Amino acid sequence: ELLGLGQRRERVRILKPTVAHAIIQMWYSWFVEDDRTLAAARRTSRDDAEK
Amino acid sequence: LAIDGRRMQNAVTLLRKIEMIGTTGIGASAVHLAQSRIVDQMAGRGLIDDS
Repeated sequence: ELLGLGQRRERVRILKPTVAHAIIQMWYSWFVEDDRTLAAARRTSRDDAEK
Repeated sequence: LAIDGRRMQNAVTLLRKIEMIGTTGIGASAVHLAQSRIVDQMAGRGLIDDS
């Protein structure tokens, strides 16, 4: 449907083409990484200035 | 006066000696590590926690 052109195309095949997977994957981690870190700093320092 | 001078030529010298020997570096390592446990001691409590 997003292609949504009616209705089904039978055997279109795409590569599981890479690259983005890896890149977006670093992404997944860091939004991860940092958050954890900031969160943690707010946790014990601890104390106003950081949070 | 004479007495302090002798005792404390020992005193002084031993003291200087101590400073130096301790700033040997590892020991200086002890300084960061032992501090930190003492940091824990310095930071065991909340009040103490401001390190």
